[PDB]
Amino acid sequence: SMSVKKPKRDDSKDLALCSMILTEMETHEDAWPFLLPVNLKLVPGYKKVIKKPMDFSTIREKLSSGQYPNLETFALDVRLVFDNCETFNEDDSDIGRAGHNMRKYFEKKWTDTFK
Repeated sequence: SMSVKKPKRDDSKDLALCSMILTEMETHEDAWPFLLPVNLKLVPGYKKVIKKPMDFSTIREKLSSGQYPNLETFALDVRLVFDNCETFNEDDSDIGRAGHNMRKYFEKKWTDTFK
């Protein structure tokens, strides 16, 4: 509350550490469905169904340009990429499986870097 603060968690490396995590996601062999925005002209149903499209290149641009106020807003966009994928793709598809693998990969890196 006013003039009453919890001890200051050092957040000065968060930008660099989120960039490293994102690099590792970008270079994973199962990243290919997620590297670029889904082409809304060429993928029927996507535009209407997925209210907030997100992809790694869009996260990378947002990161590079100071559009994440904090590390939680960054994790929300990464998770959004996987939640979108689950909304649109059957679990038993190459893309569906890619999404589950990537989310697992991300969540471990997140816990190990920050928790």
